Amino acid sequence: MRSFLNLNSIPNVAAGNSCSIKLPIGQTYEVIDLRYSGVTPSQIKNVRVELDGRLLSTYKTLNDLILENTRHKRKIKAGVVSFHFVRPEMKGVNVTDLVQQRMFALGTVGLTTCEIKFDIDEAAAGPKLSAIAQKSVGTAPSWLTMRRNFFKQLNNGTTEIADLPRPVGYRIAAIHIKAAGVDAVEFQIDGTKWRDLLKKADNDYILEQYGKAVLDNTYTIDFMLEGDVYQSVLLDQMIQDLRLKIDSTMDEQAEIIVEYMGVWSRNGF
Amino acid sequence: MRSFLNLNSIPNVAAGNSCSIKLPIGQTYEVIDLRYSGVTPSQIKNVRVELDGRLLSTYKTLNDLILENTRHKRKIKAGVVSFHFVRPEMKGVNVTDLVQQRMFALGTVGLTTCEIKFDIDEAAAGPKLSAIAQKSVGTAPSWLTMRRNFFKQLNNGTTEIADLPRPVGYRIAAIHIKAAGVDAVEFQIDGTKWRDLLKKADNDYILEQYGKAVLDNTYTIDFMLEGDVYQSVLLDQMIQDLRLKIDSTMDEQAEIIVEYMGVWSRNGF
Amino acid sequence: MRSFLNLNSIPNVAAGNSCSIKLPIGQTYEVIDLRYSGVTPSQIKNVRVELDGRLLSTYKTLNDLILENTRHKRKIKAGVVSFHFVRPEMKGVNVTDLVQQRMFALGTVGLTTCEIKFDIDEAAAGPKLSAIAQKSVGTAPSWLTMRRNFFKQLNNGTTEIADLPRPVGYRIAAIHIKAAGVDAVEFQIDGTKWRDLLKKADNDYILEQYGKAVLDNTYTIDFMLEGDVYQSVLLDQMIQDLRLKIDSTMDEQAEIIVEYMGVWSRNGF
Amino acid sequence: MRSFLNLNSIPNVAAGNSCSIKLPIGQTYEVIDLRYSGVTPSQIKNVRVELDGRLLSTYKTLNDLILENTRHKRKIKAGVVSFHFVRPEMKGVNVTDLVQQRMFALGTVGLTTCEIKFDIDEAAAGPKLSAIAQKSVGTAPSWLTMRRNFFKQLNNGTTEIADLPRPVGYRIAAIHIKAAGVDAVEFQIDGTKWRDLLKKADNDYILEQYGKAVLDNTYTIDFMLEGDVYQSVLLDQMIQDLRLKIDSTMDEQAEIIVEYMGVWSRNGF
Amino acid sequence: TGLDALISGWARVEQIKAAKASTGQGRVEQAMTPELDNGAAVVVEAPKKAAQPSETLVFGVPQKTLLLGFGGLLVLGLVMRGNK
Ligand SMILES: [Ca+2]
Ligand SMILES: [Ca+2]
Ligand SMILES: [Ca+2]
Ligand SMILES: [Ca+2]
Repeated sequence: MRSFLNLNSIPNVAAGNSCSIKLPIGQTYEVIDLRYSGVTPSQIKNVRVELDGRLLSTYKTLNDLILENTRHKRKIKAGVVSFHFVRPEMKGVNVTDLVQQRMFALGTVGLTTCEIKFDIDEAAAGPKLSAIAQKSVGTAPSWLTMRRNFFKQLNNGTTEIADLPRPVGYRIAAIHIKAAGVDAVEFQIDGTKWRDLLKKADNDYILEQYGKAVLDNTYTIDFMLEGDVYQSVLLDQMIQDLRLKIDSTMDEQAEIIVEYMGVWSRNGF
Repeated sequence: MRSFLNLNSIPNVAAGNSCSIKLPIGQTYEVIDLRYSGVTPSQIKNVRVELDGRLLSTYKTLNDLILENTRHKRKIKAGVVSFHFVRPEMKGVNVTDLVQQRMFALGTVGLTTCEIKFDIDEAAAGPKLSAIAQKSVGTAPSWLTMRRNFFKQLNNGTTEIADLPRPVGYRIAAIHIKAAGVDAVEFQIDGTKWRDLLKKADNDYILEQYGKAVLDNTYTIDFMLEGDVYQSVLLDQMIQDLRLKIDSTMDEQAEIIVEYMGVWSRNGF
Repeated sequence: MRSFLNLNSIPNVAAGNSCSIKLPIGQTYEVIDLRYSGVTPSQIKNVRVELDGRLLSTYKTLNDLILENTRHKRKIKAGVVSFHFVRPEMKGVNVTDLVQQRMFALGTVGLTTCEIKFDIDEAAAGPKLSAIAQKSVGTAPSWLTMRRNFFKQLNNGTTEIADLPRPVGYRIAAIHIKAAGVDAVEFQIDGTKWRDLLKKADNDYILEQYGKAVLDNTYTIDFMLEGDVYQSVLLDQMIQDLRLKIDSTMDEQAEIIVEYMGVWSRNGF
Repeated sequence: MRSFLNLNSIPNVAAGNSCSIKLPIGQTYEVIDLRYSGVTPSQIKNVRVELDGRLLSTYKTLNDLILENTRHKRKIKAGVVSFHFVRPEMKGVNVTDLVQQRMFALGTVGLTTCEIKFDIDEAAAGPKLSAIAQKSVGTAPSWLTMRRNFFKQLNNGTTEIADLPRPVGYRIAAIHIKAAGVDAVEFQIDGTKWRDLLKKADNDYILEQYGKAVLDNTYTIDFMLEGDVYQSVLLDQMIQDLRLKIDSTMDEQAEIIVEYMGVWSRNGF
Repeated sequence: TGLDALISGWARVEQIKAAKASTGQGRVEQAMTPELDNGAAVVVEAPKKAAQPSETLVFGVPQKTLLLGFGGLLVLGLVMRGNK
């Protein structure tokens, strides 16, 4: 049996304020529903999920969490944005789908602090935020999704990005290139071309082919289209080159979103 | 291989008549498609599914079966209403999804009588009813869904309902509060608040979050949102209090729908 | 990890030409995305999937592949048509859904040639065709879907079709009767009526009930509505009669589509 | 002994058409003589040399190939333009001149496709194109010249270009800045000024000093003036900065031509 | 990998072509080469070398086999002492 709780009131919710959603340790957080009003998702900046003071996932703005959910075609409702720790799209290969999905839940056992920090923009009309938690029996943090942010310059022509962090033992579920002039992209590991120079229209067709929604000004490289976690990129301690070849038409700075995965460690990624 | 059969003609289908769909014993009924015309679903009153003369499920009107299917977002077609014994939304935890769904099928092995009784309203224009059966190999009644009806008065303020039947060994898949002025509800067992006083808007958001459709003038407490049967309420004998705290804005009589579950017994619930 | 490749250029793509998509042997083809322009799907005639020179699946026109995907409610996009070897609708009974779906993938190991032949109509404006392959680790052809074409005269009254090929050990996933005046159909094997004389409206209701889309001027007999492969017709060597009783209202020529299934053999069906 | 062959007829040569020169695999192509009439070199746009579908060299228009040959003072004839794969200006340091020149020949051994694609402008009077091949014994693609296109904006003052691709192990034979207002340029690698801020008149004098022809509105940085391949820029991995400092007098967009060199790879630049 | 060491290979590749060009038989060898769009490629990774596992096993079995030899030679040597 799960428990649906109305989280404690968020302290000091005001424009230009730096607030935090301190989660009580002991149980497992499958989903966290954040209700907002008097402020836009884009006005909720620097969203950071911290476990024991360390960064797990990061969102430039709350709007990126809305887009993250939209991509998987999850239920979107105005005035509310959810933190899906449990991945509903997961499919089991040697275990049940339920086990593969729940395996991403935010367990807090052994944790000292679990926080969701963020900054409220100064322009916020009259910010009002509350949270509800869908919890289950306590478990260690274990397998978690770690959304990381990276900024790189794209040229009009061909740009290559090979300096992406490769935490050993971790995996890569997907890579999202946020740019308005990306025509095609190619992904390779150690010379091996896992993703040919696929045109945007072709890449976007495959995405939609798997029930995903194409995000505006974004080139998504989904490594878990089938929902199989074993299809994701395994950051082998032996990989020599993890490269991305981007064919752009504009000269801009792209925001590269990398969805990492791995067993959370107090001294890990 | 499944068998699709055109059930025998329904005897004496006329306005103000009391008809019955007598099902032949021997096989398993996964789904029963009831075609209707010259009458409204609301004009088909007191629908009862009886096994060996004992009540299994009850519907005030056929419209409640339409709403039951609508809630799970099942295919709805005008002029037809199906009895989904097999639950398509079921997900397996230690077994396949298919096994978990088919486990709810209406097996008839060992049964003496299987009937679907109902009364045709007197105002019925020109009632016309036929049925089709989607069957499979015979099995005992076994695990079945037992829809029960309850009527309780609601105040304008807080109303508590703790006298709901607690058949030992059985489970509760969901509870539907049919009232027009319900603001928030709280569910607890032995003091433990499994469902905080959740506002309707918040409860309805979680429901939709799991692919469910919100029913008009209804507050649904789904204990199987994930499709996992083991998330449902286990009516354990040692349970001392099963309470419902309803915050209404109107003074009316609510129809409480309780979806029970358990292994069908000749001498059980 | 899967590999997305931009297949080699299709040789001699012109109106009235006979082209072929020669697939490199070694790996497994889960899906093949064919992009087209300057030509209609109906202008791409006689589509044949050949393994080692032998016919596997056949499509009168590329439009039949579009309808095949539409029926399962797969993502349809103008200018592109995919060859879904892996069946996304498959559900596992004693294995995971993923295993049951991937089991239909087009493995090429041990093959000498893998081709997708077709003829470009003479009326084609300015045909332009390219293909992308979603591949995975190599496997033998193994379990494959074998789409077969049959043409039979349908009378106004009752017609019976019992001369359908019954390759031993193979299965039948579905049968599609392409005619404009079919009222009802009945399916039986050895006298046993597995599908009663079901009216089109009733048959189409069951189809939609399982997330399928009803095709125009088509009577589909889906033997895998649940996604369970073991619900399909198993062509046992002992079967004496495999009959279809069609109740039509028109005198016309029907195109009977039969979706066979079985372990591919160089000297088999 | 070499073989001079009249290549097969070029398919569909017409205004606004997209044609291709498909080269038969097996031997080595030293030179390809393309005869044209009823169309201008500038009317033959987007010329691409592709090996196995991958881009090798690119020309905005056929006129750029004419200028490429003119620069080296190669025989230029109206109505014909040659593709010099073998570099006649090469001089051997530890091998004969002949070996150093022939080393650039287009070997096709191991290749699946060798193509020279291009688009015929719509304004083309009455395009007529044919090709002749000067071939020799087959060899792998091996060492090839890879002409790449880049577009960068220039200011009136100083413009710095440090984002030029630096494929590891590859070399740079020359860099051509196509702009009308370039006064002087400076080239440096890791702070080291290999080419001082040389005035156009001074740079052009050195070029002519080595038998080269100065191209209009172009600032050429020839790294192989002596014909010695080892004088070219070696794109060593440890290189941290490859910069170009352009002193312009106009605010325009320049077309930067970079002549790369390296052993052709299925998965390389 | 060494760029200059590769370039030498490409320079030395031209020398062996020149060896064929000098003789009439080199020209007749190239006569059978045609031009078509039909190729049979096979591009794949290949493993190299193996040390330790075969050794450890092929050191265990002969050492025991030798030890049995010494035991046989010892008993033959010891029996000759008994015959003194
Ligand atoms: Ca976890
Ligand atoms: Ca049952
Ligand atoms: Ca297969
Ligand atoms: Ca070469």
